[PDB]
Amino acid sequence: RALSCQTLAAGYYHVCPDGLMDDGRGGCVVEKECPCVHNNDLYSSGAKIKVDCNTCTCKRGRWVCTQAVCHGTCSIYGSGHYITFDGKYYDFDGHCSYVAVQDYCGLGSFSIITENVPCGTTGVTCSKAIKIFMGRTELKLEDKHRVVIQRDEGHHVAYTTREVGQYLVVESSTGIIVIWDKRTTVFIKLAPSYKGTVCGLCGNFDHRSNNDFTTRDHMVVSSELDFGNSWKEAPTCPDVSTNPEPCSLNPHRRSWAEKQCSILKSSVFSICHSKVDPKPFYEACVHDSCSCDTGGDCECFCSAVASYAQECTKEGACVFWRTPDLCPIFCDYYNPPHECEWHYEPCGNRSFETCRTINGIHSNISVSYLEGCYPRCPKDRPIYEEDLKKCVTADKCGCYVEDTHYPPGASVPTEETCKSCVCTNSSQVVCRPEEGFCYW
Amino acid sequence: EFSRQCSHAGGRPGNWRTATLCPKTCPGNLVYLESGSPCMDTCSHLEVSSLCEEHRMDGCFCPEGTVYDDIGDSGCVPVSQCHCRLHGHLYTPGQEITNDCEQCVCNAGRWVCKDLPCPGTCALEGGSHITTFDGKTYTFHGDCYYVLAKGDHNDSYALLGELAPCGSTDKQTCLKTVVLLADKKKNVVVFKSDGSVLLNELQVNLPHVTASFSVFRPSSYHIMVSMAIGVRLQVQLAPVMQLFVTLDQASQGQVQGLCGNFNGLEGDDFKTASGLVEATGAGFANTWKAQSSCHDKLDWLDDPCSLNIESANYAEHWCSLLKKTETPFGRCHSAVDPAEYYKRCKYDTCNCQNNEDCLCAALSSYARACTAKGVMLWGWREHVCNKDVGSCPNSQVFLYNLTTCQQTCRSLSEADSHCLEGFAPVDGCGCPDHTFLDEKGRCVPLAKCSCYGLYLEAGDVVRCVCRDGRLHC
Ligand SMILES: *[C@@H]1O[C@H](CO)[C@@H](O[C@@H]2O[C@H](CO)[C@@H](O)[C@H](O)[C@H]2NC(C)=O)[C@H](O)[C@H]1NC(C)=O
Ligand SMILES: *[C@@H]1O[C@H](CO)[C@@H](O)[C@H](O)[C@H]1NC(C)=O
Ligand SMILES: [Ca+2]
Ligand SMILES: [Ca+2]
Repeated sequence: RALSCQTLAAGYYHVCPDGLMDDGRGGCVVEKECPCVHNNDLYSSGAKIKVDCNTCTCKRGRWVCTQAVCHGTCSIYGSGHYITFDGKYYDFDGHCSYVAVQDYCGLGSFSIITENVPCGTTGVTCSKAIKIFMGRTELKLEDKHRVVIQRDEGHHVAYTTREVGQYLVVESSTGIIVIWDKRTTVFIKLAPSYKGTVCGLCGNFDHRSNNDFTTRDHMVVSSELDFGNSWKEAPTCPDVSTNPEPCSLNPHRRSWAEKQCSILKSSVFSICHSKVDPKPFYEACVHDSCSCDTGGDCECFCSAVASYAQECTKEGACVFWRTPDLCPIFCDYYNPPHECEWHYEPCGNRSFETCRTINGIHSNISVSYLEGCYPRCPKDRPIYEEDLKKCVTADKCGCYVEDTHYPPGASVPTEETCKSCVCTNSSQVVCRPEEGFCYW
Repeated sequence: EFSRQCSHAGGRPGNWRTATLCPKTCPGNLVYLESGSPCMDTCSHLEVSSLCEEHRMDGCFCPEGTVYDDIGDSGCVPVSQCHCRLHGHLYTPGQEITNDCEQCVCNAGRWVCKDLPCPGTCALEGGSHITTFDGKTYTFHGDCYYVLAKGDHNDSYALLGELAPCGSTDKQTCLKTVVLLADKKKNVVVFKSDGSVLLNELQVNLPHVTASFSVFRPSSYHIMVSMAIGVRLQVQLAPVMQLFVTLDQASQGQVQGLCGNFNGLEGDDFKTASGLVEATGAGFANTWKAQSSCHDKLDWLDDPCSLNIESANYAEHWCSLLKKTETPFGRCHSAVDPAEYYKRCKYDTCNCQNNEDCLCAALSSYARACTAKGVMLWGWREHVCNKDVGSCPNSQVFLYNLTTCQQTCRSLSEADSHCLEGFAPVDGCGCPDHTFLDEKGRCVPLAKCSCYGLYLEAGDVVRCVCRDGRLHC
């Protein structure tokens, strides 16, 4: 009879004396002061940690956590790698427009589509554009820019587009969020009010992952290529039959790919090995490097490594892996002639003041873990205006009306009648009537 | 052209084409019109018009209702005639089907499905390859006793397993012994990897049927145990010890161990017994040690096919057979994807030091998963693992459908005491080819099987004359 604080629930079926039990940290301890373990880390009694929306506590060698429902996340990345809302990795290489997510599941309020095209000569395909239908408005993410289309006359469901780090973030007041890295990666986040009322390549988000392969006609299949083929949009698009194997069709490119992608398994990421399993990212890195055989193959690799570095940051391991010879980043390009304010933030853990949050506007998600270059505005004009990427005084930032920036003083355009508008010299947008009939 | 300009500017012209004024025809009841939306509903892609980013022109369209038929080949048929499809065959609106764990009926265009009970299976294969009740494959390489699976209530049962180093390095492990704790943990049964099953530290004889559970040994290389609670066990003793556990569907969420919780979600499978979820495969496993004295292990971020170069060519040349469509395994390609089995075949063949034994053990796992979904691989031992196919005893021959109740004369004497169901057919030496196994040696014909008490020769009489197998008592 020798308990150890880790065989507590085992049963002791098959040193410390009677009573006290080994804790794994040192001398014997009573059951009450028995510590807790998590991801190869040993926490004493009465500690605190957070898991993605909640907070926990090591009570009696056991964790007690709050119960709130975190958001739901779907991931699209690489040459056709998908992660659904309930955590089911898979691959699919199509050439058509596919329903990423939607609410018209057998009347609906939105839809998010994607556009996959071939990239390479081995047959693999990758995403290169996004379309967002909200009510009647249609946003399109394309050519590193956001384009509005068919803006509805007077409903104009409130959204917000901005740029954080290297990523472009589009949020909707209803509870939809899209994060786009401008090349191939996409994250879709949904609020917990949509639970079990969506369908598409990202599953139906019901905390149950044995039914995410539901086809368009409400049938559960067991094949990736049948689930994928049933969500194409144009009926004339062809059907996928087999998944190509890049590194087998391009033998001469293997040696390089297996050598560069090996950094994930090196000692550089030694801190993150106990928190995120690197194998499903190493496989994606090798798969992507063997396929980009028509040019610009140093860009397929850096994004693949960044996808894993971002998760390491998200779980609490800020790692600095870029070097002047490995995926360099050119930040100070944005600085004024020779005043140094923009800095490469390896893991984005910085909360500064913009002219949006200065007026009480706040988001609903923490995006404090995105890589990129960030400002460090000086002390003579410390408010970061986003639509121009400029450090300005608290007075002269902008107005931000109808998702359009307007410089202070500038006559604010208005799609109303008899209503002129101006951005005051106090960052305040104010409108007046004109009796030229109509009145106030 | 005037009409096209009329439509393009924003106007909507009316029909002018009559039967005598340049008419136009389309197949079926496709009526020609001007100024109608090209966004059509097609009996599969419904609600297209809500996402229509285009203006309208002329052409052949459908009436107000009667969405266009896409699955079939008719015209603008009504909505309540849409024929369903399922990997080919065109199912009519009213024809039913039964899928794996559910049954569906073709309603108007869309299936209506209803769940059916179907059990779950945990598998411990190879030296270290654990498949939970919800997939979630991972590799461990442990060294201790571990709690494979035990009923959570207080006592119901417990199933353990000895994972320990097997060759030279720590990275070559094996399963060495299976321990079962049942009957309120008042009975301990032990299976060692040499046969020699023993109960309460005492050797036992097979078959052994009791009130609570039972054990059988149909082919001398497979031990099959049934428990009245709803647990079923298969233990394979060659070429490498393996374990398969099957549970009913009335114990969903009441099991804990290395085999997960069996609740339908494969993300909380690594959920420790003390709250939060782990990230790696070794971190979660260490928390289920049955002996406090054992140490903790860590994952292994390497591929054995890169450390043993001389073995890589051998491993590839054979494990690649799984993807060859002309090979016997090519048949199974329709049902079960072979990619994971191929990768694990390479891993095991490169890693262990008995390369042929690991090759055969890995190759015999595909031919069990496939033989569970109907497709049965007949005669797949003709080139690869025929090392013992021809070694069967005098009248015995290697069979692929050697089930439990193809047994000797005494099995027919009762014929209903030990015919446990829900057990997959297994291979091995036998010959129940209407020649029922004799008391010993060659499998004699039905005429003189035996008269089973003791098994007498085919010349005795009780007045119940001794005859072929059965007795006219
Ligand atoms: C964060 O979520 C809240 C919760 O809805 C959003 O607040 C909504 O805002 C819209 C318009 O601004 C109102 O019509 C809703 O009534 C609000 N919701 C509630 C519950 O009051 C908020 O807009 C979201 N954040 C952003 C930046 O849009
Ligand atoms: C096994 O299959 C063979 C097929 O040739 C046939 O003899 C029979 O279906 C089975 N044999 C038995 C049940 O003894
Ligand atoms: Ca689901
Ligand atoms: Ca589970």
